[PDB]
Amino acid sequence: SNATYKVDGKGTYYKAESASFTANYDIKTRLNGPFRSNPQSGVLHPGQTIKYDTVMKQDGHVWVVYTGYSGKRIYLPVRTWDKNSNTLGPLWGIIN
Ligand SMILES: O=C(O)c1ccccc1O
Ligand SMILES: O=C(O)c1ccccc1O
Ligand SMILES: O=C(O)c1ccccc1O
Repeated sequence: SNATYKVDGKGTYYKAESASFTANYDIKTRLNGPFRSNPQSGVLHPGQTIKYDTVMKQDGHVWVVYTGYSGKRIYLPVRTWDKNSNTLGPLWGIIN
């Protein structure tokens, strides 16, 4: 599975890909990596748009990654992902 991704030492699938994501929900964002157990960076509120540069699959979700003003990397989950089937849930916002 995930032939177009590489894999890191934590088993996270990742790939460089750039677009914009506009949230349709309040979505909690994370520091350090694509795990809901990680520290919370904050939240995207509906209608807020970020420009991402990396896509990851980990911890039951597809995530997109961007850089905050300070240079901290911020991990935003955008839909569910089942590792054993590669099935994806509906997107939590709009990609354009
Ligand atoms: O689904 C994709 O994104 C894809 C990309 C490259 C080659 C085969 C693929 O299915
Ligand atoms: O931001 C949320 O409430 C959330 C909900 C489901 C899964 C991951 C999440 O960050
Ligand atoms: O499945 C993907 O390749 C993908 C990439 C970016 C955002 C959401 C996604 O499902």
